[PDB]
Amino acid sequence: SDIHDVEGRTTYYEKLRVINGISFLIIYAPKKSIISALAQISICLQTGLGLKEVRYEAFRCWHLLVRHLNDEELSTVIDSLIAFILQKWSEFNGKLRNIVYSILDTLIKEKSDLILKLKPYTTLALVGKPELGILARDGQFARMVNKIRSTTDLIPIFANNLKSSNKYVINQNLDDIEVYLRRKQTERSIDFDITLVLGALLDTSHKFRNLDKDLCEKCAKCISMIGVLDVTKHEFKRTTYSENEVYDLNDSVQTIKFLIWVINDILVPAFWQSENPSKQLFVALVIQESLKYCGLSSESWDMNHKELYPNEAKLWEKFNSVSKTTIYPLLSSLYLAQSWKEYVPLKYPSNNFEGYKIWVKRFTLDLLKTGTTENHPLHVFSSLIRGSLSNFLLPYISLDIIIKAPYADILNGIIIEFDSIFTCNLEGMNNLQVDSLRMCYESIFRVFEYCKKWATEFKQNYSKLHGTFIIKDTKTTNMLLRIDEFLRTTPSDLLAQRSLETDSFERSALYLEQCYRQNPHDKNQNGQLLKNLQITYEEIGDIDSLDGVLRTFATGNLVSKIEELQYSENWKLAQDCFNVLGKFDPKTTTRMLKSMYDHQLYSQIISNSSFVKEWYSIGLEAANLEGNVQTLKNWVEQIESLRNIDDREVLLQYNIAKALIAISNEDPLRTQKYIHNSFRLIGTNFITSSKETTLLKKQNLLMKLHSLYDLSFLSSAKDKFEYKSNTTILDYRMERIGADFVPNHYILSMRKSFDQLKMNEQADADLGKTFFTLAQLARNNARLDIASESLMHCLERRLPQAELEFAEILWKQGENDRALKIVQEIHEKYQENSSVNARDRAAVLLKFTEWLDLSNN
Amino acid sequence: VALMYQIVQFRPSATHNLALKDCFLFICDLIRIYHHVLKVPIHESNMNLHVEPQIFQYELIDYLIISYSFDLLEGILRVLQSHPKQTYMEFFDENILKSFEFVYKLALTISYKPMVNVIFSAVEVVNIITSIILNMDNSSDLKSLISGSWWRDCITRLYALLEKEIKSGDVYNENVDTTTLHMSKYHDFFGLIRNIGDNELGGLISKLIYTDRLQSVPRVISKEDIGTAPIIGYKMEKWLLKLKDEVLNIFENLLMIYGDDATIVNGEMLIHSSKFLSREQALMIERYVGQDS
Repeated sequence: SDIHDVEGRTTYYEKLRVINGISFLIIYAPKKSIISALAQISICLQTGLGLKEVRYEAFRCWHLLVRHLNDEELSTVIDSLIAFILQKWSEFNGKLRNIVYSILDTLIKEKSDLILKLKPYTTLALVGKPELGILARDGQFARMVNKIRSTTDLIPIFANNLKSSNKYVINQNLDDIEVYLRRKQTERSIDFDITLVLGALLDTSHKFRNLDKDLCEKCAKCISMIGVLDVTKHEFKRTTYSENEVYDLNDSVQTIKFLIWVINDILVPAFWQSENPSKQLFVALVIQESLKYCGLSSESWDMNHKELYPNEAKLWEKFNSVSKTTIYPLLSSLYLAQSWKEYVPLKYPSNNFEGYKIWVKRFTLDLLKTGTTENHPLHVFSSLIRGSLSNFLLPYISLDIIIKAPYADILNGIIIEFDSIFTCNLEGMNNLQVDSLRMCYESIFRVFEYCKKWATEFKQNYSKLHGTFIIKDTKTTNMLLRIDEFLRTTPSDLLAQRSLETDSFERSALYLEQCYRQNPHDKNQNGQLLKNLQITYEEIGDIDSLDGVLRTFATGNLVSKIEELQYSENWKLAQDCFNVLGKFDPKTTTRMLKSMYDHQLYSQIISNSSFVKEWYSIGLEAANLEGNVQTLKNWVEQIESLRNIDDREVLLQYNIAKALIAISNEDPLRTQKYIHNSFRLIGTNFITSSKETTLLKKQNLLMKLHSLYDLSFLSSAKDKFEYKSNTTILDYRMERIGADFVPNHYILSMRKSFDQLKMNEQADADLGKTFFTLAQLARNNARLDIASESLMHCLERRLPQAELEFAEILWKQGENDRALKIVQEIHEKYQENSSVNARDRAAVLLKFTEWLDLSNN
Repeated sequence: VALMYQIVQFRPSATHNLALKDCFLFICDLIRIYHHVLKVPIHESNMNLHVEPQIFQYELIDYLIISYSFDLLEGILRVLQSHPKQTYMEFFDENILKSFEFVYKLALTISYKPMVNVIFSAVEVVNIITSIILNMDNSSDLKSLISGSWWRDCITRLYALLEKEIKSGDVYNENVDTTTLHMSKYHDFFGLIRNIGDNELGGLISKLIYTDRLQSVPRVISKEDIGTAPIIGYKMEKWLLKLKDEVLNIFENLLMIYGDDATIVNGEMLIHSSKFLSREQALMIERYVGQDS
């Protein structure tokens, strides 16, 4: 409380006094009381260590604990100790610097194991910093550094650190992983499970989306080191949330594995990290009440098998052995049962206030039918602390009431549920309605999701007891189970989620299909529902179902039948159709530009209709990618004066353009300012939330986010033998994107857009390579229209293969002979030249004669 | 507005009579239609990132009209001060003076970002009137419209001014207010009456006008390229320091006139005078003497 006091009395001098006491307390104390509140001191100390002039004696306190605390401990703490001292290094002046060396030399000699084994990540970062000289000065042990480095694999650690919220260690790890990956691509060691970090990185950026822009940038830069990752191979990610249907009721053995699964998972990691000083009192009690089964010490402290359970994760063992003897009752409460509020009552304040409260005040349901003996009844003491954690235990309790299959408690639920199901919606105030109601729904469905998972195993459990299906009581349960779906009222809940359309789309699809599928079938029912699916399947992002569905039902006006033709490999006819309507209408001109761009016609939309803020994002994107410096200034000069923009989308697209120009002026300093400036936006406003299922949905985001780094990295080349040696890295780099087309095209074209603008002799000799590389794609990518232009445009360099490469692309075209005559001529052309490869003399004659047979006899 | 200034001053004589008045209430109103330039907030939101077109030419038209106004104000009074003995009493009325408070009281803020181009002209009014009050007698018609609540307010807002120490080398840099009067680089241009600062952008004002097409909208200057010697630090410093050799000469007038009866002198400027007096006597002696400035 003191350090964290509201400072009505202020006087930080006490903070100096406090560290004295808990410096003294450790000096003389029993080992368990040395552990005891250790979770608290570390927090309560590091919040001291962060304050201005008090930092000195903080480190003074630490060198104490480092000497004697525990060798098996100094895991859960040293972390926040190392990350800090590496970030603030500039602020340590003469003295504080010294004490640090007094810690490390101990950390060297006092612990020759911990850093090398129990926390291997520690040693690498501090050595990684060349400025501290731990590699240079002090011990010879750097041979142990070299030993431990190659051995351990860092990938899993980075997924572990980033999950915590401590704004330093999370800032540290991103700094290493950057410096980590840069070293890889130089030696190109591992092609890859690199996906885990990419799952974690994209979580942080979504957590800090509002807070700390400048970090949240750096989180985006690092995934650009990755670059697309080729969906085709490893989709990775995972399915969905954690419900852990353990069947808590009865089955004492099965009850237990739940209990330990709670404590080391949603309890310790809740109590350990979080700062709510008084709440920490309540967490132990239910832990104790849980350990009340194992409570008696000698039972856990002596007999071999009387416990025998792991009972903790390796980290979770910290608070395990401390409280086993504690049992702090702290149960005093005044009129909880007489305070009962029922039947949609609190729901009034829910919609009035909420996300937290409606579920919080739903603790009234907790303390009503819970807190009697049993097992989980102690959890009333948990929510007693009150809270997004309540959400976790929410279903479990919400189960218990209708599990019983005294009576009025069950029907009191639905009164709020239907009040939650039907809010009359159309809520004038969005801020509350947008916010809480989603969580309500997400909490609402969570039970329904659980029951299905529940009832499935619930019968499948007794399916081992067989008897086909024979139960007396499960009936009333099953009768009640589906009765929980009676509040769904079919379409009511279908439209509950249909009017909501929460970011969970596949569930948004299921019911939406469900209702549409069986019961109504009526004409207008297929009227509105079908139009929803199109929006639905649109967002899942797999265009198959979008095609097949939009084909069958379809109807409306025959203009739609003309629109669908895109996906069928016919689009060249359909795309020829929209150009008609465009030249002639607010949404027309949009559909044209969207299609043309979607099928990767870039050379069109720059030059066609764009010489209404929805089109610029498309228009300014192309001209950026095409890359004529002259046509590009015209855009920027048109964008710059609107006296406003307020569009998240074009700002990303602008800032790339305003960079490219600065290449043409030879201003590597300037072009850094914009490329970085792109990241803050791409990693704030455009980053999605966490999972979002499929990885392929991302390609449009990452593909734009891979090319950037190239444009920054090439423009960072100095001259000549750095440049030429540089592109080889970028050459090799392109391998990890796979063989897919549109991810590749957008990337390699953006190299052309750069490689023209520089206009130095060295840029040239590459520009003839880029095109001919773009030729070999388009051809075997089953587009010969993209190929011919490109290959045509590199004929000015008149490469020796540029001729034959044409004779290639034509021989796929139906006209056989006009092709064949080319190699007929070329093959004899090189005859008597008596030069070039004599290996190249083969390459033609191979392709030559194999034509000479399949073509004609 | 600029072109109107060249009109006002040409050969003032007795030419302008009330033409100043109807001019003043207009401009004093026009300055009111423009707030959001001078009322900008002091602190920028952490969650406000800077990525935008970063265009400077819609600011530059915002600033010019603000500045050029505040000269035209001073341009008026200096002209009115050229008119015969009792002719002054014609002009001033509760209408003109009430309108003015909302200008001055708008300029010096203390809740909002300062702007160093108006502060000069914001003061010179507060000066020139108190220089003319003593001259021609029968003070503002026995101060027909001067309210102790009004008046003393206008002075109690100067006490905040004197307390900013204008360290000669931190002038152009960005920092928090009440530290110093910084005069940021984005708006420096000669104004009208006097050339205040080196106006690095003094030549951009011709770069927004195109010069062929006959266009309404500006030509889109860019904030990146606007603005190696320190010496321009000293000048803007010195030329700034006069301002504190002004707010003094506000005071002597103030002591002459009211004869100490009202609450103005009872506010004990000797509190704020001396607290200023003692300061320089500390800093001048310690940290300055000998550095050749």
